[PDB]
Amino acid sequence: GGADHADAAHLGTVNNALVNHHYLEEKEFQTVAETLQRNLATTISLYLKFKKYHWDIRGRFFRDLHLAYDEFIAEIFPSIDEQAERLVALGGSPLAAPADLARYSTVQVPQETVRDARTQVADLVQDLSRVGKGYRDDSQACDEANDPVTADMYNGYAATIDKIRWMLQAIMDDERLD
Amino acid sequence: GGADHADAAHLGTVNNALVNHHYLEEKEFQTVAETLQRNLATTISLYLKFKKYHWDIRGRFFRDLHLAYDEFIAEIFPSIDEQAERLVALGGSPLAAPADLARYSTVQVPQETVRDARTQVADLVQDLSRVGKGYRDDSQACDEANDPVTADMYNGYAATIDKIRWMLQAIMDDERLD
Amino acid sequence: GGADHADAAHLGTVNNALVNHHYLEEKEFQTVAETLQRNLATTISLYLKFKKYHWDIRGRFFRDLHLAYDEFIAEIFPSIDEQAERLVALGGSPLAAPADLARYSTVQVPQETVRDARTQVADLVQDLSRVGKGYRDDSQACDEANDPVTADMYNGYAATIDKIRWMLQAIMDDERLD
Amino acid sequence: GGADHADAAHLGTVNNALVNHHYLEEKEFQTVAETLQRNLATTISLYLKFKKYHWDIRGRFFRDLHLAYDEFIAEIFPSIDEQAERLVALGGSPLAAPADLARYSTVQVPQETVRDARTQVADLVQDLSRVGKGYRDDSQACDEANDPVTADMYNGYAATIDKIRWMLQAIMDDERLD
Amino acid sequence: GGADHADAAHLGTVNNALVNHHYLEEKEFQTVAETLQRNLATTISLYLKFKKYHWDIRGRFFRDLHLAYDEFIAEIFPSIDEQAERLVALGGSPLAAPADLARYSTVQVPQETVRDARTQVADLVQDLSRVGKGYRDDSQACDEANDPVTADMYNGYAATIDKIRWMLQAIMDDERLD
Amino acid sequence: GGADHADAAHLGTVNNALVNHHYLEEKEFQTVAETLQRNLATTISLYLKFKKYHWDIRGRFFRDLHLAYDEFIAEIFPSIDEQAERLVALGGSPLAAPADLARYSTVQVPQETVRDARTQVADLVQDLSRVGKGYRDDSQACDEANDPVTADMYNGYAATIDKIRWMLQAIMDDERLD
Amino acid sequence: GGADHADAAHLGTVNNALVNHHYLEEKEFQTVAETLQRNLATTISLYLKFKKYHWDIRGRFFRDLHLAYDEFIAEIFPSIDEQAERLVALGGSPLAAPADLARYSTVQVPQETVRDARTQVADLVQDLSRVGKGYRDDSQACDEANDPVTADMYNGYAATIDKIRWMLQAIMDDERLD
Amino acid sequence: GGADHADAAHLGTVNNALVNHHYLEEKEFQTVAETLQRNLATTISLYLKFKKYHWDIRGRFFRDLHLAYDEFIAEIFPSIDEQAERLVALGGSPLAAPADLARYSTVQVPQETVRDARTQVADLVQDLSRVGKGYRDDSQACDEANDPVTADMYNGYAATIDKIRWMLQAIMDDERLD
Amino acid sequence: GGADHADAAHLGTVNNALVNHHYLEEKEFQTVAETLQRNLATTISLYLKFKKYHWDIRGRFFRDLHLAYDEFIAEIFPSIDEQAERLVALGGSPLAAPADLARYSTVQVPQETVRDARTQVADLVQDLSRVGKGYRDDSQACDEANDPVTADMYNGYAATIDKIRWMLQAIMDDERLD
Amino acid sequence: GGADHADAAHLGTVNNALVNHHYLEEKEFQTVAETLQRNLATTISLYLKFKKYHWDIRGRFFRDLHLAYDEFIAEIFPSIDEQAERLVALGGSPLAAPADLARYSTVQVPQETVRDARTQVADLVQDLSRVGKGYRDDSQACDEANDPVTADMYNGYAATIDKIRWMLQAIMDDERLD
Amino acid sequence: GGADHADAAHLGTVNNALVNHHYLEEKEFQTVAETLQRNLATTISLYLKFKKYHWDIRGRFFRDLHLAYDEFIAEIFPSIDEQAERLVALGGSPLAAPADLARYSTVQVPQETVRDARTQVADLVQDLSRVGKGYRDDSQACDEANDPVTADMYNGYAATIDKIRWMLQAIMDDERLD
Ligand SMILES: [Fe+3]
Ligand SMILES: [Fe+3]
Ligand SMILES: [Fe+3]
Ligand SMILES: [Zn+2]
Ligand SMILES: [Zn+2]
Ligand SMILES: [Zn+2]
Ligand SMILES: [Zn+2]
Ligand SMILES: [Zn+2]
Ligand SMILES: [Zn+2]
Ligand SMILES: [Zn+2]
Ligand SMILES: [Zn+2]
Ligand SMILES: [Zn+2]
Ligand SMILES: [Zn+2]
Ligand SMILES: [Zn+2]
Repeated sequence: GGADHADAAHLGTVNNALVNHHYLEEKEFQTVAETLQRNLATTISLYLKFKKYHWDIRGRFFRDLHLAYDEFIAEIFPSIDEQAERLVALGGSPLAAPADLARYSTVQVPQETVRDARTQVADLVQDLSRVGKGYRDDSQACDEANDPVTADMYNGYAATIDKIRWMLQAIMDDERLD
Repeated sequence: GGADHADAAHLGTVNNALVNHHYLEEKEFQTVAETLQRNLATTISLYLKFKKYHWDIRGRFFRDLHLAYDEFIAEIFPSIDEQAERLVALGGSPLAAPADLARYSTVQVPQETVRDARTQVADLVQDLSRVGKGYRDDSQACDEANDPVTADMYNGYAATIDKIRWMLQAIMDDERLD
Repeated sequence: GGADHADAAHLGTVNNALVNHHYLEEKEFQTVAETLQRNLATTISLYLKFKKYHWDIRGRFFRDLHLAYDEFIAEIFPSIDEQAERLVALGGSPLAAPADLARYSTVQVPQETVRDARTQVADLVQDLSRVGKGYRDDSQACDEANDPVTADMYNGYAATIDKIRWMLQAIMDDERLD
Repeated sequence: GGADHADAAHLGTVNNALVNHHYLEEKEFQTVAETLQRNLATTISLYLKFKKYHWDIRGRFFRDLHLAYDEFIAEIFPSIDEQAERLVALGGSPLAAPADLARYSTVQVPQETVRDARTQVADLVQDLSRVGKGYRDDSQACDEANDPVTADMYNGYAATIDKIRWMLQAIMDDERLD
Repeated sequence: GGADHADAAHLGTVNNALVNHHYLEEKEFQTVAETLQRNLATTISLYLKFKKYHWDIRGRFFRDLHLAYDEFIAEIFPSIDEQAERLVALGGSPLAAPADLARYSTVQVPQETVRDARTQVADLVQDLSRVGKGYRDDSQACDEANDPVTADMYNGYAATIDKIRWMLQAIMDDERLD
Repeated sequence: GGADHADAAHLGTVNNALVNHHYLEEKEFQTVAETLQRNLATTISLYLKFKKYHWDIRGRFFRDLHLAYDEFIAEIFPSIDEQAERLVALGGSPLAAPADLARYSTVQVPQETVRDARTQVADLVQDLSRVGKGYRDDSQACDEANDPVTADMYNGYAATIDKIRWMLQAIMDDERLD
Repeated sequence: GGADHADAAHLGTVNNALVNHHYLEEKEFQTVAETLQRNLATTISLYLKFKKYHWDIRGRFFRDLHLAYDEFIAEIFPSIDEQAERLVALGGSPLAAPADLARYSTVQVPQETVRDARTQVADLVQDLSRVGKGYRDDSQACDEANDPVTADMYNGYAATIDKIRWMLQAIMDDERLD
Repeated sequence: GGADHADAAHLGTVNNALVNHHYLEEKEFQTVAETLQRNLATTISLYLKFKKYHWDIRGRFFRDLHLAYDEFIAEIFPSIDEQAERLVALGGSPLAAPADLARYSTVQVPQETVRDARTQVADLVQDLSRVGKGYRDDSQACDEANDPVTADMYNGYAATIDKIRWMLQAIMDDERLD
Repeated sequence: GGADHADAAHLGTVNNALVNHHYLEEKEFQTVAETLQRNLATTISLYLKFKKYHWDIRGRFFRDLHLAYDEFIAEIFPSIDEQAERLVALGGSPLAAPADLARYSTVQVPQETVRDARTQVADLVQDLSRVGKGYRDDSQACDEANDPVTADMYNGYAATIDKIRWMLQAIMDDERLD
Repeated sequence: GGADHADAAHLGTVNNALVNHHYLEEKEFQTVAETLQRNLATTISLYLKFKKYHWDIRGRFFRDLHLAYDEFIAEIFPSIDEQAERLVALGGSPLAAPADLARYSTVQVPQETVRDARTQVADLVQDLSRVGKGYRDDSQACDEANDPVTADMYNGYAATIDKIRWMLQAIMDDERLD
Repeated sequence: GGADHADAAHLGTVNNALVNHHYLEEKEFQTVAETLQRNLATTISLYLKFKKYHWDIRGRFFRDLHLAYDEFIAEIFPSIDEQAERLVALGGSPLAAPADLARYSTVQVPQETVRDARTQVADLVQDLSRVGKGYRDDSQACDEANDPVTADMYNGYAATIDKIRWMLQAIMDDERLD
């Protein structure tokens, strides 16, 4: 299935003899675990991206954005452990190495210094549009895979992402922001 | 659709060029937004009604009810901002002016001084029966409209309302309460 | 007198036989109670207005104003219960239904979506100028009516309103704010 | 003057050579100090009375009143030290011995066991009517004696007493309370 | 002895070779341990009974009793772990399975729905009379068995139980409570 | 017996039909209740005395003693309610009126202004010597009367009083303190 | 008027077009603003003076005074921002540069090292006598100028200053303090 | 008597003229004070020993024991000041110098590095067996010497020590712990 | 030396006989003390300047800067007492009178009302550049003078100042800020 | 220089005209910035590695290590922002994208599932040995480059890393850990 | 080397095979470890000495010194664990047995009862002069031994000790203190 990279129930290793997918069938785990690993990688990447833009912003919107990004991080950060632990509970092993983040995240972290407010905000709004829709879609997929438990987690994460999206989109809805 | 009064995505105004309904189709937004504006108006109206009855109660059940209403307010109050912000996140604009509260709320706030414990409690129980069922129904409607995120909010609000309903209904289940 | 709408000491109802105006003469109560009901309605209306403008603001001053309005609400909100309870203590019954808010408030809550920073701020500054002067005048009136106790409440509320006024007026004292 | 019992500025004792009435003339101190000693004695007596009624109440309103009296004590208790220290600051010496409490308080503490809810509440409402009016009157007297500072203290204490009065009066406004 | 059911020092099992009765002689342990197991079972049963009556109460004393029972639980709950751990420290093994609770508790948890305030309160007062006297008697027994340490625990638990008893007995000392 | 003034179990009044002495025999209650009423009156009197000396101290030890007395009050104050409630739980009714404090307290509250550090401290040390020994003796008496529960309370109060005694006695063990 | 140095409503500068005196007439602002600027300068100067004496005190009263001065600072410090912001709210601009502090304060900060307890305390008592009377007088002046709001602030500040005065005056009322 | 080393009531020194044994006879003080000085020295020594074993433990039980010892220290540490102050209150002077700790403690602090889990735990269990029995015995001795107050302290300390003993003894009741 | 104005070890005054420079040689103290007095004066002046600019800012960056300055004050304020107390510990006496602040500070507090954001920020950035470099240089000087202790303090203060500098410099790095 | 990848002072971009290296010469910045970017990347990588090992550990040391890793994260996590912000303050731009973490970190985050306690711990101890020595060396380098401020940060981070190293090394110093 | 007594890296024992001196050469460890063991012993001894003097002080400076010593303990106490753990992290084993404290501490704990304020304070000032200089010297030695990390710890401890020294020295700089 589509989550082999995150599946730990079939490993040829020590201290692994009991690992299983609990109440999920194999294909159901594959569906759910693909979502959890992707969203975990995406969340960690949003932390890193919000931090890089918070460190790099300059100009007259510095206080607006520097502080906002830290508030947004505070909202999303607890979901890192929550998503990873859910995956573990279902018989997965979460990936968090840089190369794995890059492969599985739907959000790319900047390698350049972006000083420009509009450039940062527009980039983040595009990211959050994708991530929020992703959580809505992934909630429905999990529920269909007989995992209402993970879906419930995603419903809350989507609400948070959708809120952050609104705020950022509002800031940039302004022709005076160059 | 049935939420035109709450829809902000089509306004002929400034700083509005980016407003949209995110991952909802137009008709889905109409369904969800009608619920959010109604429930927002209802919640604010329940705050005002619990306060007016808390200010006006007299007689030997004063402490019982004066204090209970404040506890109930504390439970429901955070949902005002939550519901309004959800609507905003979906491309709506929440109405909160007195005339709009009166139009869209399913709960009417008293204009008279009601001293009588039974009169207050029976009125509130009828309100909470409607509001709790409303949140259950609205959760199902939102889920059907591809908005499990708003539905999830409503599932928690219904639990709270249903709890308050029980307590009030219990108090008045007594022939010695005139 | 001018506070009949707020006077509960003469009602033909149950559990009301002890209600009186304490140490105030009837005309003194009328003077004081007119102020308390008006200011209560105005305070609740300022809550609703600050919230609607906080929900509706867009553009590059979003963080400035969205956050400021919530801070201002936090400052004024406790006075809702304080003013209502003072009225009750003096033998009044506070009005809080939407229709009563609309009738007695000196502040109107918007029915339209106002995205524009300057429009919001200028409107609020005009409101706060009236409300702050209102509390100063009402303090003097209460003291003259032999109610230094209510006057003392109003002296603190005026200080808060006058502070908020300054901040908002400062933000808009700028030709670069369109 | 009428506060000789509370005046410490003229004592024939040690460590007293600097004691004076600060910015008050002698007659102004006499006016203000009579109020402070009386209200101090009254406040301490209300603590003791609320406690004795809280310890002695029985019957089906036990929770209502037992808990309410403790809440009321919490509201009034800080004024004991505040009133005493104000008197000291003005060159007085506060009296707090039992015999002095009995002489100067406007509230009498019960010597009998009063089990009856109505008896307790009616007694307390009569006390609080007198004490609240007393603080209003004493505020005006202090202001007239060029002590707006003490008056300001009294304005807050009156508000608290008047609130407690309302609540107790409301509880007993009920023919079903025997 | 009379505590064989609670004695763990003589078991034919693993990881038990060091278990002993510390400074108590065997017969002293038997005396003390009979008290600890009984009181543990009784305490857990009072938790369950206070909860069932808190869940089941209806009528006009709902707030009085619903809230009081939770307060009483908060007072007694810490003694569950304390009593169990004391038993363990003395070389016992506490019983907490339903069948063991039923056997050793001096308090029976209702199997029926008791809506009636008086029925609940009278039942609880009879229980608390027995339990409070039980702790006084058990304190004396422990002290006589050279265990002043356990006695000291019981002296505090008795004070708490005796307080709760007073409050409940006071509420029902009223012919108007049917 | 010697506690008739504190005994509420035999009153000809309402809402008193259930009052009893719990697990104490009548003579045991008389012994214990005499101690509780006396110590309650003494504790309240120590509050009032520490406050009067804290308000009245002058000279170069002002900070030492002004602050110490407040710390000592904080230590003893909770025992007021504890002792009163214990008496109530045993079928007594605590006396707290000024005349009753004066009659039953072993500590007299000053009616004069005592500016002198040594005079205050020496007076308090004599009081605390009596009160601490009183609690030790009263603990033994309660234990002998089959009330180890009240004795346990007194053991803690004695420790506190004995600590305060030490500190005050240490301060005055100095020929340079005039 | 007498507050031209503090008046910002007539400046020839940017971002100042809206500045006004709110509900005060020009002469009323002049009266009130002279008081606010003077008291602001005085408060800041008392902070600096309490700190310099706290840093410089030596000898056997070190703990008494070192700690007391910090407590007194904690009491007065919040009034710095409060007084400055009140002035701003009324259309003033507060002065806080060293030269302005020196000009407008009624309290002088020492330039020498004062080790001597009595010298420090006597100096501070003279300062606090002036400052406390100043706040009483300034409260009356503000009320007469139709600014009960500022007067109310001053009534609280006077109470605090008068308390600190008492404590310091008490410490030095002692011939054994050299 | 057997506590001459801890007795301060007979010293030929300054500032000692008031020191006495309060309500204890000389021989009673000797009995009680021998216990307090010994237990003080023992408690301080247990702090030092738990710390040295917490600093020195190595191997696979590092987290178990490193963290447990700190928890145990937190439980016993407050008794250092409590025991010392009790001794002072009774006219003793507590010894805390290294040589005095070594002489009077019943627990020896290691001078060697003990890496081995079993060696540490077995040593501590032997210590805690002695110390817990010591507090039980010392409680009985104090009560017999007419000091129920100190006995009460010891009853609580014994419970704590006996709890720690259980936990440590449980950890080592295992043949797989080498 | 260059710190005679801050040196208290050679004064002809009372209570000064023990004052010395601890482990510093005279010339080392002179070096270190010149830095401490200068930095103390500078820190206090930055408090006053941040406050004056926070009180005086107007225009559309009001929230950005008004709030930022208060945050910056919170970061630097604790160093006032720390630097003064370090000087005292080394045998100095800190100067804090207005005239001394003006003489020794490297930062000048405005005497005019500066409404303009850019003017304020550019002024502060120049100040913070000097102050941050000053702390780095002063750390090296203190370490060379055998005072690594003061140097360590300065290393932390420099980090804070350098952070504030960055933020302010970022805000003004914008041609749209006039 | 060796920090070109982290240097932001020479960028051809917007809102960058003021960026500089503060009090550091160019070569000094290069030295310091190479350390800050490397240590930032290493710290973030240690977060990710501690989390992956905390998510993946299985077997009988699960609680030991799962909980320890979270404690270690809590200790190191604040240094992420601190190190990044220091770099920014010096005219750098921190890199945090996955590819940049991988390039500049001295710690590699696992891509495989490591269940084995010893494998995890030995890997981490090797990492922490390098990182702790790295901070010591980097502190010396920064001090030599005239940046005692950054060195001071590193001195604290080294202490933390060295502590964590000890604990982990202790756990694995055991032949019974396979 | 001079720290053999504190060196654990060469022991012939279990669970010690990995112990080493991290990034320090053997002679560097010897230098640093001699300081850590000495300062650990000294810190623990200052705890014990401050406590013994706090328990033993009598006379009119009782409150001054009793409370001050506890404040000073609170400042120094955390350094006990910090210094011990640093030693452990470097491959040492801290000594804390009484005999080891006595051998390695630079501060002697009294074996006699010292009632006299001046005697206590003068003794402590001599101790703190030595200990503060010791930390300054030891910081320099550690830095020279390539351990800036330990030096940094010592720089903070010296500041604390030097502060306490000042306060105590100030108290005794007074001929009226006998
Ligand atoms: Fe009730
Ligand atoms: Fe902004
Ligand atoms: Fe003193
Ligand atoms: Zn699988
Ligand atoms: Zn639409
Ligand atoms: Zn009327
Ligand atoms: Zn007089
Ligand atoms: Zn057995
Ligand atoms: Zn009786
Ligand atoms: Zn003007
Ligand atoms: Zn003796
Ligand atoms: Zn010098
Ligand atoms: Zn560069
Ligand atoms: Zn070695």
